[PDB]
Amino acid sequence: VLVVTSKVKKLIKEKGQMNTSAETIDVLSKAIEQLCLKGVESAKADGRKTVMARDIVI
Amino acid sequence: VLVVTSKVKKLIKEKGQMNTSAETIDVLSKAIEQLCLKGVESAKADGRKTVMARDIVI
Repeated sequence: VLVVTSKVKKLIKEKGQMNTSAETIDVLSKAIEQLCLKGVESAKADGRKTVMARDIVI
Repeated sequence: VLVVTSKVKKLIKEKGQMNTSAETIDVLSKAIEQLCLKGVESAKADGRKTVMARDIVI
C-alpha cells in the first residue's frame, strides 16, 4: 500500500463526512504506483538519475 | 503527507535505480489529496456516504 490509509480516511471523513471503501484505498495506491513508474520513464528518457516533480504528470 | 514516502522511494529505486526528490513526494501527496476531494464530490453527487473506487477517476 503506497498511501497512508489512516490519513486518507481522515481527510475524506473530515472534509466530506464520507467513509472510505477498501477498494478506494487500492485504487489510490495503484494510481501512485503508475505515477511513479511513469516518472521513472520520464526521468530516464531525460538521462537523469532522480525522479523529479516535473516527471509526475498530473 | 498522504503517500508512504519510504515505500515510494523503495519502488522508484528498485524498479528504476532512480532516486526520488522531495518535490516528487509533495506532488504525489497533492495528487492523492485532489483525487480524494474529487471522490467526495462524486460520491456526494450520487447521494452516497462512502467514497468508492468508481469515484476515483484515474
